[PDB]
Amino acid sequence: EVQLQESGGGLVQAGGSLRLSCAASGSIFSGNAMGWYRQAPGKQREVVAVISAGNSSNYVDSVKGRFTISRDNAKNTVYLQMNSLKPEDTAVYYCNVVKRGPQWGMEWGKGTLVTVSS
Repeated sequence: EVQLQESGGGLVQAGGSLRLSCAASGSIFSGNAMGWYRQAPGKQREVVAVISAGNSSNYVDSVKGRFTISRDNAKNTVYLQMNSLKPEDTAVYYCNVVKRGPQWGMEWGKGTLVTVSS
């Protein structure tokens, strides 16, 4: 029982663009920082971008200038606009609430798959 669902992944060539979306229960989303994470095979999910309920955003250096995170508070939905995609962006992407402390032990949705062809 998770309260999140991601969509919008696809296969694209390098230089392409995608827009991911995640709809979440208001009880997870409302008033709370939300983030996009990505996972490649064998590895932990790594946070990519985060957005506060007051629209403050954070990004890992390697996606700055390329990705944009946003939220629609009336639909409890978070978005990740992914431009200038690179093979190093190939991963399963997940959204979740961004809690204090380490992220271990949360329940996750199914993710959405993004492949950027070599």
